[PDB]
Amino acid sequence: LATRAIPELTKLLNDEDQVVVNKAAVMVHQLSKKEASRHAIMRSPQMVSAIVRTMQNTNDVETARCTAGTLHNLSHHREGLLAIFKSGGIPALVKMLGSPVDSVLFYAITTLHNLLLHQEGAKMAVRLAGGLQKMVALLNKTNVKFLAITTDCLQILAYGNQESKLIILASGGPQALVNIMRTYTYEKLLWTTSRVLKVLSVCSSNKPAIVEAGGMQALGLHLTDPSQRLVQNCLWTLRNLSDAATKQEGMEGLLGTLVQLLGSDDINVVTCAAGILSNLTCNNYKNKMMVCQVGGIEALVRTVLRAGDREDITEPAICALRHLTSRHQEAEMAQNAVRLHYGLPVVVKLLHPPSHWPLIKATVGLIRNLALCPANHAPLREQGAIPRLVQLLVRAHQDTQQFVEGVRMEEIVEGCTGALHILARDVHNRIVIRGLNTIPLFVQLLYSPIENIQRVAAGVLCELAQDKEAAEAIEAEGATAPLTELLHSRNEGVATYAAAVLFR
Amino acid sequence: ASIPHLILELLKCEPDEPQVQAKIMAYLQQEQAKLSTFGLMCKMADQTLFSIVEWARSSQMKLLQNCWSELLILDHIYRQVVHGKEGSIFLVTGQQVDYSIIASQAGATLNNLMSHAQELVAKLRSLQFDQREFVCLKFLVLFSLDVQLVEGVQEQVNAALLDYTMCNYPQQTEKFGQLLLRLPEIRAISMQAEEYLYYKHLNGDVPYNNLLIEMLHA
Ligand SMILES: CCCCCCCCC/C=C\CCCCC(=O)O[C@@H](COC(=O)CCCCCC/C=C/CCCCCCCCC)COP(=O)(O)OC[C@H](O)CO
Repeated sequence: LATRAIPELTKLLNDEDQVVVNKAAVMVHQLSKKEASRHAIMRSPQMVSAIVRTMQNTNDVETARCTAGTLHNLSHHREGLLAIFKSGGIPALVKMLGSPVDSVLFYAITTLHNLLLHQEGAKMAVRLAGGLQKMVALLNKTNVKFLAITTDCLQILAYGNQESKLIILASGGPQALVNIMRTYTYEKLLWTTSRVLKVLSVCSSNKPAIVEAGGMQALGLHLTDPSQRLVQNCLWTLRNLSDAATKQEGMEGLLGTLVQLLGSDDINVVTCAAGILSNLTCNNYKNKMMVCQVGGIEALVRTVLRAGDREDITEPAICALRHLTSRHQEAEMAQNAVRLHYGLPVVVKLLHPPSHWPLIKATVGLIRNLALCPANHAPLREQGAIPRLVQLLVRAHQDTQQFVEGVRMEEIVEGCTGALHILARDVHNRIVIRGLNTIPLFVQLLYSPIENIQRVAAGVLCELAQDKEAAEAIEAEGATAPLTELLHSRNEGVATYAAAVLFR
Repeated sequence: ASIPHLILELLKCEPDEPQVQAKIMAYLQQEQAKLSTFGLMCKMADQTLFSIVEWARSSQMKLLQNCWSELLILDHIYRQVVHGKEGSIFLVTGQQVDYSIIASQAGATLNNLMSHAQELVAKLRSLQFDQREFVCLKFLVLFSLDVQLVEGVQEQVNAALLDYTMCNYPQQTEKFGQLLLRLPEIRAISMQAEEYLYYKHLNGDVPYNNLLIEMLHA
C-alpha cells in the first residue's frame, strides 16, 4: 500500500500553494509515525529529497515542525540516515538550528545527533554547513535535556579533530561550556559538558581560553559529586589545564579540595590530585602558600608513603613537594614539615632502584630544597643521600660520552651537583663529599658546555674551598686555569662563584 | 566509533594478517627446494620488510631508510603483545620458538636482543596496548622528525592518539606518555639489531640476496 501513498504526497510537496504543500507535510509527518509507511518513505529518494527541500525553504512554523519531525523519525533507521545524508538534509537541519520554535530545535538537533553518531561522512558534512557555530550559539538555551544533546554533538565533532576544536574555540565555546558547569546540576548534562571541555583542554589554543573563562574554579565545584564519571572528566580536564593557570585567583577552594582528594580510596583520583597540585604550585607562590596552609605538605608525604614503588603517584607528589619547598613565604616551614612528618627517609629511599629517571630527577630536586634547611643537613646524611647522589652524578656524567627515559643525563649531572652544592654548607657533609673523591669531577665539570653545569660545579667547589686542605686539593687539580677563564662568563652565577673559588 | 577519524583511516590501510602470513610461509617453503636457521630468518625478515613497504601505500625512500628496522622490531613486538604465549615466541609465519631453544642455540648478543624485546612486550601488555594505538605508532615511527608533510602527519597522529587513549583508557592517567616512551626504546633495540646483523654479514652468515643489508648499507 504505502508505496502508492508516497508518490502522491511527493507531488504535493512540490506544489505552489503553500497550503497544499503545508497539508502534504502534515500528512507525511503522520505517515512516518508508522513502521510500514515510514519504511516506504526512506526507500523513496524523490520523497526524502522533497521533504528536505520543503523544510529548507519554507516559512510556515507548522510545515517546519512536521518536516523536521519526519526526518527525526527516518533518522532511527540505518537507511533513513543514509537517505537524509544523500538527499542533502544535513545543511537544512543545520539551518533549522536557527529556529525560534522549540519543537523544531528538538527535532533538528536529535536528527543531527543520530547522524553524527551512526552515519559516516556526517561529521564533515555538519562542519561544512557551519553546524559548530550554531551549536555553540544554542548553548545559552535553558532546556537542560536539550543542552545535553547539543553538548554531546559538540563532543562527537570535537573528538580527535583539532580543526573542529579550533572552530568551537572561535565561537566562544569555552565560556559557554564553563557557564553550563557553573549553572546546572543535571549529572548527564555536566558529564557531557565535561567531555567537551576534556577534549578541548588538550588543544593549546583552547586551554588558555577555558582557564580564562574561570574553567578551573568551575570544574572545582564538581569534584565531590557522587558520579564517578563526572568526577573523572573534571580531574582529567583540571590536569590538562593546570600547566597554564599561574594567573588565576579564587583558587582557594579548588586547592583545598585537591588536598582532601589526596586521601581518596581511588588510586586514580589520588594520582590526578597530585599532578594538578604539582602543576598549580609550579612557579606560583600564592598556591604554594595556600596548599601549605591546609596541610598540603603533611598530605603529600602521607601520599608518597602510601604509594610505595608506584611512580605514577610518587613522581607527581615529589614534584609538588619540590615546588612547595622553594621560593615563597612559607618555604622554610615546609622544608621542616617534610622531616617532621617522617618524610626524609622515604624521599632518600626513592633515589635507589627500582626508581626510574623521571622520579629520580624530581627527588634530586626535592632533596636540594630540603637541604636549604640546616636541620635536614644531618638527617639527609644519615640516610645516605651523598653516596647515592655522587653515584648518580658519575653515572650520568660518564653517559654524556640523548633522552634516556624522558630525562637528559645532563639534567641528572646538574641536579645532583646542585643538591651537593647545598649539602656542602655543612662541614660534616663536606668531609664526606671530599672522601668520595669528588673534586676531580667538579673540576672536570667546569669545562661542561652547559652554563648551568659550570655554575653548580663552581658552586660546590666554592662551598668546599672554605676549608684549607680542600682549597689546596682543588688547586692541585688544575682548577685555577678553567676557573679564571670563567670569570668572564655571560651569566653572573658562574662568574661570581668562579671568583669565590679563586679567592682561596 | 569511539575512534577518532584519523585512526579509522590508518586502520583502513592495514594488511590482511592471515593472508600475508600464508604468502610468507609459502615463500620460505619453496625456498628449501641449503640454508641455515639464521638464513631462513633472514629470508623471513626480508619478506616481512616487503609487506611493510607495501603497506606503506597510504597518507619515501628517505623515510623507509630511517625506520625499516624500527618498523620490523615494532611489528615483531606487537605480535608478542597480541599472540604471545609465555616462554615462547610467534613469528610472522606462525611458528612457536620456545625461549629454551633461543637460549640453547643462539649466542649472547641475540639472547640480549630477545630479553629487551620481552621487557617491551611486557610493558606494552601492561599498558593494554591495542591495535588503534599500534597503527598510530607505526606512522609516528615512519614519519620521523629526524629525516614538510611530516611535522604535518606527526602533529595530527599525535593529536588523534592522545584523544583516543584519554577517552578509551581513562583509568590510565599516564598511557599516552608511556606509549611515546617506548619509541626511543624501540630505536635503541633497532640499533643493536642492525649492529648484530652487520656482524653476521661480515662473516658470510647472511644469504647472498637480502633487502635488509641493502637498507643497512644505504
Ligand atoms: C626480537 C628482536 C630482534 C632480534 C634480531 C634482529 C636482527 C636480525 C634480523 C634477521 C634474522 C633474525 C635472527 C634470529 C636468530 C637466528 O635466526 O638464529 C639463531 C639460532 O636459532 C634459534 O635461536 C631459533 C630461531 C630464532 C628466531 C628469532 C626471532 C626474531 C626475528 C624477527 C624480529 C624482527 C626483525 C628484526 C629487525 C632489526 C633490523 C635487522 C642463531 O643465533 P646466533 O646468530 O648464532 O647468536 C650468536 C651471537 O649473538 C653472537 O655473539
